[PDB]
Parts: sequence; structure tokens; C-alpha cells
Amino acid sequence: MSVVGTPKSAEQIQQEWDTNPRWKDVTRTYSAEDVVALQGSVVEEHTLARRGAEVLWEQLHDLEWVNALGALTGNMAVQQVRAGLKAIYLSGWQVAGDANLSGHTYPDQSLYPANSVPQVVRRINNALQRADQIAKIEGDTSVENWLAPIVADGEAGFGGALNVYELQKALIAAGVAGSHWEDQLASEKKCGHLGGKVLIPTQQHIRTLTSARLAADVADVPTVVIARTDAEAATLITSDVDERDQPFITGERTREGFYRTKNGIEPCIARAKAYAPFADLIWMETGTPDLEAARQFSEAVKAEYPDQMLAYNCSPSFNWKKHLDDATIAKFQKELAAMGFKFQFITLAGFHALNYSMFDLAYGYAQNQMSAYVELQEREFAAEERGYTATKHQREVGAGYFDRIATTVDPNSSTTALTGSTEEGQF
Amino acid sequence: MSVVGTPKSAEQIQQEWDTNPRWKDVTRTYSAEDVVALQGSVVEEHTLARRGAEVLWEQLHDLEWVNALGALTGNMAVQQVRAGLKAIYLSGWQVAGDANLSGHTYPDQSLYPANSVPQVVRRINNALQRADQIAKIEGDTSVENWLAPIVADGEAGFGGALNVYELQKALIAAGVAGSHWEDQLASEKKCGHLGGKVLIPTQQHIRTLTSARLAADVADVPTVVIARTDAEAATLITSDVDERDQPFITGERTREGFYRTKNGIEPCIARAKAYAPFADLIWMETGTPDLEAARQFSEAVKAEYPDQMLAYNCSPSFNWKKHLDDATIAKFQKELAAMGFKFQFITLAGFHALNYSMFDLAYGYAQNQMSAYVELQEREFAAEERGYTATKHQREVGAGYFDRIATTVDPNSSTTALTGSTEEGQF
Amino acid sequence: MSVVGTPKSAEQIQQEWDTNPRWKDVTRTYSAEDVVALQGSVVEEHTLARRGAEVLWEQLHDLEWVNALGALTGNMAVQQVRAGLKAIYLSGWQVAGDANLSGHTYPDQSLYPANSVPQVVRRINNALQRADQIAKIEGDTSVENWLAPIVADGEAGFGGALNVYELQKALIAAGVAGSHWEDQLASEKKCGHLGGKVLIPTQQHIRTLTSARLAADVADVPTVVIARTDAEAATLITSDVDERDQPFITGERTREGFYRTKNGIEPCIARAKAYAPFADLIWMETGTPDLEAARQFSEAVKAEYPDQMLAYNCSPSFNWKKHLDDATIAKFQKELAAMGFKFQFITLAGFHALNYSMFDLAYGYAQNQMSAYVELQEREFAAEERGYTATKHQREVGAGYFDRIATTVDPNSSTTALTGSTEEGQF
Amino acid sequence: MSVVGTPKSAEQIQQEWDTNPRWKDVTRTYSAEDVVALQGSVVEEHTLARRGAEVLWEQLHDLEWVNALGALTGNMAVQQVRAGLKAIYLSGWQVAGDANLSGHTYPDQSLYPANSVPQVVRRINNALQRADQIAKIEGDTSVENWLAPIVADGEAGFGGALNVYELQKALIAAGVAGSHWEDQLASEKKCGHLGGKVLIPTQQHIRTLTSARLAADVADVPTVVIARTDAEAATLITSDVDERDQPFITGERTREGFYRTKNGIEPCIARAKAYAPFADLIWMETGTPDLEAARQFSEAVKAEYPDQMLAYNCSPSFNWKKHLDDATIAKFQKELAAMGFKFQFITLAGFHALNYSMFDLAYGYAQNQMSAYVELQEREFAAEERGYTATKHQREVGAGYFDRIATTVDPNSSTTALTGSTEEGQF
Ligand SMILES: O=C(O)[C@H]1O[C@H]1C(=O)O
Ligand SMILES: O=C(O)[C@H]1O[C@H]1C(=O)O
Ligand SMILES: O=C(O)[C@H]1O[C@H]1C(=O)O
Ligand SMILES: O=C(O)[C@H]1O[C@H]1C(=O)O
Ligand SMILES: [Mg+2]
Ligand SMILES: [Mg+2]
Ligand SMILES: [Mg+2]
Ligand SMILES: [Mg+2]
Ligand SMILES: [Mg+2]
Ligand SMILES: [Mg+2]
Ligand SMILES: [Mg+2]
Ligand SMILES: [Mg+2]
Repeated sequence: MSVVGTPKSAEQIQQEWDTNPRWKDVTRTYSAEDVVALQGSVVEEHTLARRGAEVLWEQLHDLEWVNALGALTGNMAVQQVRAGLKAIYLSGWQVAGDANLSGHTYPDQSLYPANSVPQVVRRINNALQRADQIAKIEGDTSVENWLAPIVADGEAGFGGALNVYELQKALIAAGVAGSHWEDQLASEKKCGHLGGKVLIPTQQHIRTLTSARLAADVADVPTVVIARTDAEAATLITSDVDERDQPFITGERTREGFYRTKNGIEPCIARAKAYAPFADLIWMETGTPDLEAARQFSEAVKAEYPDQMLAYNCSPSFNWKKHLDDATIAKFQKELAAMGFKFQFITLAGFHALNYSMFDLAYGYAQNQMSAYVELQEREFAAEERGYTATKHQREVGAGYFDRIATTVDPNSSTTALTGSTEEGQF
Repeated sequence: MSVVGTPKSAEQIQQEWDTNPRWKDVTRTYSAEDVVALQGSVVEEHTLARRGAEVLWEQLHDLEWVNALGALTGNMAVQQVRAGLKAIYLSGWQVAGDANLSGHTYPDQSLYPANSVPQVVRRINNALQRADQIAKIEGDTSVENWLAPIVADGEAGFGGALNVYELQKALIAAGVAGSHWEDQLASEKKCGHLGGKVLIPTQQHIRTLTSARLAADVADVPTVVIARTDAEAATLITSDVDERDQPFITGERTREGFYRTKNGIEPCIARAKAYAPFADLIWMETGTPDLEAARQFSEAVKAEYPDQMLAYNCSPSFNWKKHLDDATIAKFQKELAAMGFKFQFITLAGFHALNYSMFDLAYGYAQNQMSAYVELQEREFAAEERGYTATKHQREVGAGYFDRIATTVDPNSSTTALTGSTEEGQF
Repeated sequence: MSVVGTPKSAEQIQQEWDTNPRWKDVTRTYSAEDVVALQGSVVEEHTLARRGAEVLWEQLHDLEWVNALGALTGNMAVQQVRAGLKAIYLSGWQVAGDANLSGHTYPDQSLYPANSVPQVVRRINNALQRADQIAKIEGDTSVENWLAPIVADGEAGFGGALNVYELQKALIAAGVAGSHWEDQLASEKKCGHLGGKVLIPTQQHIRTLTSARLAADVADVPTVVIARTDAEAATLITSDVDERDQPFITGERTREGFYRTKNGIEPCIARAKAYAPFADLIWMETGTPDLEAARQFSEAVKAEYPDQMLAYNCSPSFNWKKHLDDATIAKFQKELAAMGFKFQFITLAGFHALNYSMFDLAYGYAQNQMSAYVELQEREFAAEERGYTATKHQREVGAGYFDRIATTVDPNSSTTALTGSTEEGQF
Repeated sequence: MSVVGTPKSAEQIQQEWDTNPRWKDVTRTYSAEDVVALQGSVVEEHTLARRGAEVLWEQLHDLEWVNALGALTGNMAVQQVRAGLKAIYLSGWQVAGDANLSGHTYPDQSLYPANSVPQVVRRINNALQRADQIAKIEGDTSVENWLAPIVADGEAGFGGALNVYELQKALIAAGVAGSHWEDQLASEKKCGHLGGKVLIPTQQHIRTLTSARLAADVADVPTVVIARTDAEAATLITSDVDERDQPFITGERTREGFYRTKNGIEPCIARAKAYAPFADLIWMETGTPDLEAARQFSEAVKAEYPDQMLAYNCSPSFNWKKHLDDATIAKFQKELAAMGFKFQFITLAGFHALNYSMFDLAYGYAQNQMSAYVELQEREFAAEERGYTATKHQREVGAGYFDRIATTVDPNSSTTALTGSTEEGQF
């Protein structure tokens, strides 16, 4: 038929695994032939997932650290990149609360449809692509890379290893650069800072990490895979079958059949070492923002895996000034980066920016009507000297770009949008 | 074999039209038998559409005026109601830019899939329902009506009279309280403050308004129908067939076959009078925020229809302080209300609050990391004095409500969320 | 501030539970006050869910039995009702294979997004409503109830008790009449006639049935709830915690931590009795179509619960003539109905009709081009004698109904559809 | 900072347009530089759209003709390819009737959301990819190309040139091989065999075709572009502005402002000649299946454009045997192929096979219960001689494929599906 999309040979894939530094200290318990057997006759190219994963991997080794904020709409991600950030964090918590395919508001318990995060990945890429298109026709070189890598939340995989596989494949189709996977029971999943967490056995999470690598290999992209452990706070586990988990099992049960288990940094360090051959970064959820506890985790893991990169949640679930003074707050990310936490992110930044800014505006509007909105518009005009552009909302969503399409199709069109607009006249 | 959902008889429907004050001075050019003929054997009840439309109609007569801000996410609408607003505005522009079913960023040109605004209507109602559920279990009586009426953008109907009908039907199924319809050609639709607008004949828009009323009648709900005219700025019209449009026709035609027409307040007043028997409120798009021009329009329409209520777009496409001083800005909505503009709204409030707040946070985060986020969290804490609740984000999205479901199913559950959470421990 | 959608009092709900025969021998382990506490301030009416559940309950008592075929498209359901069937079966297997929101073809292992079956419930109700609308304007009274009740697949709930709750709520919002729930581990769900099945403890499935009943009570509809057991073939269970399951536990363990258990009719009878207070119908999956085995199950359950209705899967996963002669096949459903199997259904009837009919057509088309299609068209003409109407495909999908809408809006319209069509001129 | 997805230079694009025989006699009224200006900094690869369009173009030149049947589900397309067909036809009519994103049943009047056909394109490609994956692990070599090219319905563009552009881009993203575009007014669109059709001016449709080619060029794929004319039956046109349309105008205008126009083969030939530089295939809708009318059209177009390929709708809206005898039906497609109709398709084959097969099964089921289903199952067993495989429904939807994923992840899994299935035991 065609050679478009012809799959590589097993020999070619193996040679890449053997020689490319990307795969240094990456364990695959399946074979190159196993991957080829799953690829059918044609392999779709995933341009944005390949580019994003390559850019992310290089940034993790070139920059002092890579930091990000949670984004739940496309416009949110556009502003993060315009303001200088070099990666986007896609929070599952935020999707549950305000951006999932059921249309409902949910707490962070894997309640929403499992294709919700992939749809938001695709949306963010679409929004960044439009900003890129607009910058090109405008001659705007201020942003070097509009297509910042997206790191997205895989939660606990919404089921078994096959649900993990399908979620990873959908995230890649949408253009994700990295995805993270946590060792909780999917049916009882929680935000790391909620109670009632139930762990699964160490080997079951290795199965999840293997399945996420397998889906990326079958899709022929070098996706960044992140392992997260919830063992710092969880006091339940589903089974005592894994000998690595038994040192923490107390022998108590629950009515549901769960096993009580002893939480803290020790099972976290043990699990992280077990996950390390199967993860590009490792992340330990913590109960407080504590540089000393982060140091103990980092040093214990790197005692055995010196080159293992780590990730850290700078969570809005912490009351920051109840825990830390302003000087420690200001140095927090820089100190973490020196310990090897190379990916750092504020999970719920978008939820809090969106909810606070609308409450603040709506409250003033309820009291004083247009005066409250004008105060916001003036702050927007003032932000232009910092690089803000969305004051001109028509060009910001592509009115000029679609004007260019329109005049390319018909240079004599009587119905283009920007000429004669109030944006042209008053902005 | 049931009486659930049995339709009314034509006589009952006619009797309501003849006697209910809601229908005073409402023209229906079809009959009550026509409505019944289209209803099949079962009529679904649309509870939120019925309640919303009833509340909106009463508020339009009981309050000095009803105002609103554009909302493009569910959380946005929740904060608007929490802050004291009594209606939600659903902007088609914002849906094009950041919340439509294609996943793309679009300018305001009817480019997105035609069921996008109904999906956002349903989302907003779901989010308000969750806020109401949470308030009930928390004993929070501070908000009297969580289910604020939604007024939504029907654009130019996405085609002909049948496309209008299906869009109105879908908005009602989603729970809309009112919808607005503009006299533009759908294939060339623009934001009212963009150039290149093409009007359709006066009688064609009467057909659109009739189709919107018919869909509401067949759905058995008293939806508020709003007519918008774009004739202040539009210099093209599709045809000269309507004698009411011929005074403004110059005879010149474009190469597309459009007719050039004389724009301004005069065609607006003529079209408003023609639309008045077919609309609960009438809205003129304007190029500037000008109280004197609004009075000229109001007095001209009320000279023939003294009881006709009007709507006004307090548009972010205006540069407010370039046109008006601070005292005029402060009184702007109050003065419009005295002229009969009983529904007033800031279309793109959500776009600007969302884009500005994320730019500001991300810019600070790029420079100072955690310091910038703590400034926001501290402002959130301070806003609790004003009624803000989203600092406790877990309860805000229903963690406590779903805990109550879990303990209702199984009072001995070991996996509830709020007990043990950092929110309980630190907030 | 309106009375539309006001919730009932707990006293009203309790009086209905205590005295309505619908709730005879129905156990609820939560209270009427618990239901009111979860309902917020407004309860949406679910007309089609209410009517469908009421019609299904009456049919299960008035007809000798209720039978159905699996439907995966709206047109499929329309033809089932046109042909005289009185219920529709919505198979999750078929949704996985050809009608789910991921767009992918899946085997029956709970891989698709959890809102997929609700979306198909809504589609089927929409399609039946259109057939009803067309019949009314055509004066066609040949079908007494176009809105046949839909029984839909809730699989294993896609997680924990809260995932069950949300799926049931969404099925109800879409208009379902009944739903079924199986005692399998969601993360390892299988078609009942696949291998590798894992049971959950008896009490965990009671929790699922309680959650399904609770969602229906909060939504204020009398949804028919069906409990399915997979214990005839399953040899694994997640835990031995439940004393009712311990008699069948063999003591042997897998590497994942599962427990081997003795399968067969004995644990099915035990689980059926435990589920009976929580289910309107009970369904045991079987490995062969066997009237003797069905009699043994029915008599053992009715020995304790004489009035308990049962459901039976006449599965296409059986090779029917390999097991039964033509006389037994002919009387199979009638004999089951006399044992108390009041709901009987062919799960995969839609998959097999669709796949076989297109293979047959396309094979003949590949050889003989138009001759193959004309043979189908002539069979369709011949079927009009049994009441088939889809030969006239324009009116079948509502061309005449939308013509009636168009001429209600504008009786003098020049652009109606059926006048001048080839359907009007050639059929 | 990556080279992944780097766009081509304008010089490279121009050299391909100038020298590649794919673009012989293809007029582009915009420039190579215009295309580059719209591509941003990264161009996504569209593997399936590129491969499909390349295979379609070579098949149109290599085969005596390419024929297809309308498919509205993924399984339908799989059976068409299994049966030996080399292309899939994606009917907008069928999507309107039973497979669109509103969930409603619609007549063929551009009522459904504009992204509905792209979603079905993606679905069909997903289903063909699964059949390909299954075939590979089964060693099944009986089908040479599972990824048959998809030709999809663009209707009248759902608006203006920009709506056309976005629909073409979405079809390509989904993997389409070719798309067709008709010269009707979008707001009044009809099936070609319904009444009430309104034409747009000849130059307006050239704009549509130019926009469709532009979107394919910006997406860097050689999509096959098909132009359809509805002038055989339409008696209305929006405007007389175009001098090529003026010979058929009568001068009369309707109350809506439409011009009356003389329909027939003569305006179809005129429009085909004007469309030919902008279309890879040309299609004239006809009122009857008439081989001499097709020869008149083909000879008139090819006299001026000798190499112009044509397409023909073998429509189920024709009553075939009241127009033609069996001998003519049998040679119909072969005779058309000799005239240059190289793509021929039965638009509504899927609707009719689906509706008839379920009516036939359900009618028999209502009378005879399981005997009627067993008749179908036995017809499926008999069709295995011809290559039918879906009787084994578990492997048909990928139970064996996902078993292979599962044992690749964990070779000792206790929970694989096919082992212990009734399919393995009774089939
Ligand atoms: O920061 C948080 O608390 C939320 O992001 C969720 C998590 O940590 O799991
Ligand atoms: O305020 C605006 O300019 C945008 O809302 C859109 C409109 O006016 O049509
Ligand atoms: O009948 C079948 O085999 C399929 O419907 C699925 C099940 O039984 O679970
Ligand atoms: O074949 C048909 O009649 C329908 O496919 C629609 C069209 O022709 O436009
Ligand atoms: Mg998360
Ligand atoms: Mg590692
Ligand atoms: Mg708008
Ligand atoms: Mg009025
Ligand atoms: Mg099932
Ligand atoms: Mg019972
Ligand atoms: Mg079509
Ligand atoms: Mg050509």
C-alpha cells in the first residue's frame, strides 16, 4: 500500500533502547518484539507528544529546575507561557472540580470520566498552537517556545493495568509530554491531602508503571513517566501479598478487608527505591512543606540511585505562612532544586486564581457596578508593560489570524473582522 | 400506559396565553393546536428551565434592574452568586475563545459547534446545584437562591429557522432561563464590536424570534426571549426584499451580492419596534458607552411600546476611562435602569478576570516562585471576611457532600475524605 | 424564591416507603431524612425515568414476561418497538465494542468512559421520542407506547460506592427505567462468558445495590434495580472477609493476592438470597442455556423469597443449536417465564444484526455491485407488509416533522423538504 | 528548541506544487508563502490523513473504479473492508439520522453540530486500526489494507469560508482521505433528493473549494477534494450576481429574496466546468439512475477537461426496479466506470442494512422468541465460508489483543479473558 507510518523493526527499537542516553537506567521487563507485535501495520505519528517529551527531558537536564502551575483552560496555559513559564501542569483535582466531561463538580476521588484529562491536554495544546499562530503573523518573537511541555495527571489509572494503558495512550494522542501515576487503589482514590487513602501493593504499582511505559513504546514516543507514592499519610493497603510491604503491615484489618499499615517517610523511601527503575521522576506526597523532610527523602533515595530526579508538589492544600516564614518561602523551590527536585508545581493554582478573581470582581460589581470592572481593566492596561496582551481580546483569540485565512481565500472579501472594530478604534 | 408527562390540551394552552399576565403584548403567529401537534405523546418537564425563567421574569419587575457578568466555567458562576449576583450571563464570545466543544480557540464568528452553549448552560446549573447541596448540609443560609437564572447567547441561530429551534430546545433542556438572538447572517456572524457585519431582513429575524418562542412553547416553559439588533454599525444586508429595510438601502451591491445599507440609531429604532411584539427584551449593540445615545433609543422605542424592557451590553470592548469620567462610570448602570434597561451585563468579564489573574500569578511565580503564590493565598484568606469560601477548596468542590453520601451508604466506611485531611488540620 | 421543584418532606417520603406496594419487601438501610439531606433546595423532575420505571414495573406484573434485544443505536431501538417489543436492553458489551465515548473498539472489560452508557440511554430516548412525534402528526396509532422502558448496564460501577452513585444518577438523568449491577471487581471486570473473573465480597455488592437505590431515591424516581451475580463461573474473589463467602474459599492464593473460590450454582443461590432484599430482580450468569439449571436456581431462591422476580440472559455467547434441539429453543423463553424469569434479553443482538447484515451486503456488493443492494431494497419493500416503514427513509428520520415545524413558523415558506422530493415522487 | 514538526519552506512547497503530478491541473489562487504564514512554528503530522489520501489517489488511477458503501459505525466499516471493499463512504445523511453529537434523530438539513462527521471519521479509523491489530497477532493475511481511505461529507460547510476551513481541518485531524462540498446555501441545506434546495453563486462555491484546499495545504496533506453540484433539481439561487449563473435566472424573486432559476443538466455542466480547476472529482446529483444522462454529463465535462475524474451517488432515494431492469442494474457501475465515474457509492447503505436487519430480527423475536435469533446465528456460522469472523464476537472486538497487552505487562496474570471463555469452549 504505502510506506506512510511503517513501523520500525524490533531490531531498530532494541538498538535505540541499548544506545540512546534517554534510556539509561530504564528497566523494561518486556521485549522489543513484544512492542512490535502490538503496533499493527501502521504507527500514527504523535508530533506534539514527541516534541513535548523531548523538550521536557532536555529542560530537566539543562535548567536549574522546571516549575509549573496547574492549568484547567486553554487560555490559562497561554498566560502561563506568556509570563515566562516553560511547562504546564495538568491537575486531575482541577479537572474534577471544574473541567471534566461529566459536567459535574467533583471532589478529587477519580469520579469523572477517564478521558477527561486527555481532552484537556488536547485543549491546552490547541490554545498554545493558536497563540503560536498569532505570534507568527504578528512578528512577535518574545516567546521562544509556545508549545511548552504538558505534564498530566494519570491518577491511579481508573482501573487495572489495561485502563492505565488506555489512559496513557489517550494522553499521548492529545500531545502530553509526561504523565504521573500513583500507588492508590483507583476505586478509593483521594487527593494526597485528603484522608481515607488506600495503597496497593508495591508490585501492583510497578505493573502500572510498566503499562504506562508500554503504551508510550507502542505509540513510539519517549514520554516522561512519573511515579508518585502516597505512603506518607495512607494507613490502609489492599493486601499483604508483597514482601516489601509486609514490614509496615500491623495485622489489623477493616470490615472492607483492607490491611492497616504504618505510614511515614520510611515506606515512602522503600517504595521510591522499588519504583526507581520504572520511573523518570519520583514524587512523594507530604503533609507539610518541609525542606528537612524533603532532604531526608532525597538523600535516602540517591544513596542508592544518585542520578534519580525527583518531583515536588508545592500544594495550596498547605497553609504556607502557618508553617514557614517569608524568607524560607522565598528560597523554597531553589533549595528543593539543589536536592534534586527537578520538576516542581503548584497543583491548584488555576482553581484559586479563577475562583478568587471572579469572587473579587463579582463582589465589587454587586456593590458598585461598572466602577469595579473598570478597576480590573485598568490593571490590565498597566500589565501591558510586563508583556500582557489579552487587553486586546479580539486579536488574543485569533481575530487577526482568521482575517488572514479569509483574505487568503478571497482577497476582496467584504466581511473581515478587525477593520472597523472597536478594538482597532479604541485600543 | 401512563399519565406521567401527558400534554396539555390546546384549550388549556390557549387559556393560559389569553389570561396569564406573562403573555400580555406577546404575539404568537401560530396557534395552540400547532403547539400540541408538535409535542408527541409525552412532554418532558424541564425543571430548571421553568424555575429559572419564572425567577428571571419576576426579578425583572421586582428589582431596580438585574445585572450579570459573563461566566465560562461552573466555578465562575458559583462565585458570582456567592458574591451576591442574581443572574448569570453566558457569553458566546467567551465560549468561542475558551470553552467550546471543538477544543479550539476561536474569534467570535459562530465557528464552534452549535451545541457548545447548551453544554455550558448545563455545566453552570450543575455547579450551582452542587453549591446548593453543600450549603444545605453545612446549614449555610447566606445565599437565598443558588440557582440564579442563566441568560444565554443564541448568536444568529447557526443557520435557518430550524437551527434556531433546535438551539433553543437544547438551551431549555440544559436549564436556561432566557436566550438572545441577533439579526446577523449566521454564516458571517461577528461580535457586535467587530467589523464586517451583515444584517438579514427584518422579517427574517421575526421568523427567528418566532421559532425561539415556538421551541419554548413546545417545551412547555416560559423562556425569556431577547432580541438583539446589530444595525448601529452594520453596513451590509443580505437582501432588499423587506419594505421596512428599504429606506436605508443605497442601491449599491457588493461582489458577494450583499446590499450596502445606512447604519446608525435609526435602523436600530425601526427594527426594535418591529421586534417588540416578538421579544420580552430588546437590545441594541452600540459602539461606545453613551448614556445620551441609550436614552435616545429608549425614548424612541417606548414612545410606541411604553412597557417594553430593554437590555444593555456594558462591553469590555469599550475603553471605559477613555470615554467617561469616574462619576459617570459610577452611576452608569443606575442611569440606564431608570431608562428601562432592566437587564445589564458585562459580556467578557470572565475572559478578562481569568486571563489577567493567571498572567499576574504566573509572572510573579516566574520571578519569585512560592512568594507570588502566598500573596494570592493570603488575599484569599482576607476575602473570607467578605464571604469568600474557596480557600477551603476540598469542601468547596463537595468533599463533605460526597462524605455524606458515603456514610449514608455505609456509616462504618474506612475511606472517607475530610477526616485526616490537611484542610481539616490547617484551615 | 419559587416553588418549582420543591423537595418532599421526609414525612412524605417515609409514608410512600411504608405504604406504596412498589416498596413491599424493599430494604433501605438509610433513612428518609438521609435522602432529604442530600437533595438540596430544588429537585429536578426526570419525566422519562419516572414514566419508564413505572411502565416497566407494571409490565413485569401484567405480562407473562418482558423480553428485549440489545440496542446500540437510536434507530435500532426504534425498529425494536415498531416490531412490537415492549422494552429495550442497553448492553455495556455492545457499548464497549461499537458505541462508547472514547471512539475505540474495546472488549467487555470496563475500559470505556463511565458516562458512555448514560449517553446511549439519552440517544435511545431521543430516537423513540422522534418516532413518537412522527407517528402523532401522521395519525399512526399502530404502536401504543413508543417510549418503551430502557434497562441499562451499570457493569461493576466503575469503582467504589460513589462511582456507582454517579452512574445511577446519570442513567436516571438520561431517562433509564432500570439498571443492573454485578458483583465483580471493577478493575478486572469481564463479560460473564469470558474468563478471568474476580468477585467482590457479598457485603460489598450489597453496598453497591444500596448506593444504586440511594441515587434513585435522591433523584425521586422508582428505578428498577437488578442484581447480577457472576459466581457460577468465577473462581477468584478479592477477599475472604465476609463470612457468607468463606464456605467457598479454598485457601489458595494468586500472586496478585486474590483468593481462589469454588464456583457453581451453590454460591449463586447464596448470593442471590443475600441480594434479594436489595434488588427488584436477580440475575445469575450461566455457562450454557439450560432449563434444568435455571429451574434449580429459581426454586432455591423462591424457597426463601417466593415473590422474587428473576432475569435471564439469552446470550449470543452460547452456541444455541450445539446445546438444544429446535423444540427446546422454541419454548425456551416461555418455560423460563413460568419459573419466574420475568425479564429476558438477548444482550448482543444489535452487534450481530449490524455486523452480519453489513458483511452480507458488502460481500455481495463487492461481487455484483448494484444487484446486491437492490436485493436488500426489495426485501425492505416486502417488509412493509409486517409494518416496516424505513424504506421511506426521509420521513423515518423526521423530514415531515421538521416540515411541520417550518410551516408553523412560516406557513408560506419556499424551502420545505418533502414537497418535490424523490421520496414523494417514487415511493 | 526542537526540530520535530519543523515546517517546510515556501520554496519546498512551491516546488512540489510545480512538479508533483498529484497537482497537475490544480489551481491554487493563493501562494506558497500564504500557506507558510498560516502554519505557526510546528506542523502536526497527520499520518492517517496522509496515508489515506495517498492510497485513494493511487486507487483512483489503478482500479477500474473505486466503490464504497455508507458507514455510520466503526464495526460497519470493518465489515465493509473484511468483505473486500477498498474505500469507506461517510454519509452526512446517516450521521444526521443516527450518529451525530446532538444525540437527536434529524433529517438531512445540516441540523447537527459541525464536528459530528469528524468524530465519526476518527471512530471508523479507530475501528479499522483495531481490526488491523487483531489481524497481526492472529497471523491473518486475508486483508491487504485494513486502513481503507475514508471519503467524508462536508455538506455545505456549515456557514462561510471559515466554517468550511475548520471542518476540513477537523476531518484531516481525524484521518480523512477525501471530502466533498456542495453548492447549496448552508442555512437551507437539503439532501440532494429532497425539495426546497437553494443554490449559491458559482463563485461562492469556488471560494468553498479554495478554502477546503487551503486547509489541506496548511495541514500539509494531499486530501482529495470533491465538488458536488445540486443544480439538476434546485429551482432557487441566493443571488444573480455571478454572470455564469445569469443565463438560468428568470427574474422572479420569492418572498424571502431568493431568485428562481432553470434547473437541469445544463447548469450542472456549466458549474462542473467552473469547478474543475478546483476539484479532484466532480459529482452531479440526479433525480433518477440514468446511464444516458450520466453519459451526457461526463462527455460534456471531459470534452473540455479530458482527464477530469467524476463521482456518482448510487442513491437509495431511487426506487431502483421501477426505473431499470435487472440486466441494466447489473451493469450500472461498470458502465459508469467506463465513462469516467471513478468513485461510486451507495450513500444510505448503512442506514438501510441497520434498520432492516433489526426490524427483521425483532419482528421474528416478538413472535417466536429464541427461534428467530438462532436463525441469525446459523446464518452467521454459514457466512464463515465467505470470510465472516464476527460470530466469534470476543476476539472480533479485541479480547485477544488486550490479553496480549496484559501478558506483556504481566505474563503470570490470573485475570486474562479468552482462556475459560464460552467462546473458546463452544465456538
Ligand atoms: O495539592 C493538592 O492537595 C491537590 O492536588 C491534589 C493532590 O495533592 O493530590
Ligand atoms: O462585548 C463584546 O464586544 C463581546 O460580547 C461580544 C459582543 O458584543 O457581541
Ligand atoms: O451475553 C454476553 O456474553 C455479553 O453480554 C455480556 C455478558 O454476558 O456479560
Ligand atoms: O442519497 C440520498 O438521497 C441522500 O444521501 C443524500 C443526498 O443525496 O444528498
Ligand atoms: Mg491528582
Ligand atoms: Mg529511574
Ligand atoms: Mg455573542
Ligand atoms: Mg415585547
Ligand atoms: Mg455488561
Ligand atoms: Mg427483592
Ligand atoms: Mg450529505
Ligand atoms: Mg480538476
